[PDB]
Amino acid sequence: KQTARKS
Amino acid sequence: MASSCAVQVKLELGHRAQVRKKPTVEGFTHDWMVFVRGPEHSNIQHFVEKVVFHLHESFPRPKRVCKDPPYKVEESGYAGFILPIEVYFKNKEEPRKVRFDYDLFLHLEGHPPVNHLRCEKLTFNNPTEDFRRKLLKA
Repeated sequence: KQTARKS
Repeated sequence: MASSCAVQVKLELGHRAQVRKKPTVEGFTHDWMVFVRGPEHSNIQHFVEKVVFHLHESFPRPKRVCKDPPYKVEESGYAGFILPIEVYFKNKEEPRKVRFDYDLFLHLEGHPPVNHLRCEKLTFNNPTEDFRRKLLKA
């Protein structure tokens, strides 16, 4: 449900 | 000097995120806006010196400083991330600031836009007279 994420 | 005083102030942190009809040239799929405000349009500038939004290192000039309201950043991007937010106070002593790790999350295309609200309470025990009067104008 969320997009991908950065870190 | 027997009397003592605890002052609470409410902060609202939040963000909106929506898929762009047309992605940007860089491939940014979302427009988003993150903010810090008082509830019910109250005026936190009485005690807030500035709000610093620390954007992901992939953003240019990632330390975004808002010395004046609205305390917000509007950007475009492709992915969510942890966004540290510091609220600095019109304070001469401790605490000079408070920090929140804000989860700037985005929803995939095909889901409703993000409209997220995060309430936080701040407590100041026996603030200085000057700070107390600033806090209580908000």
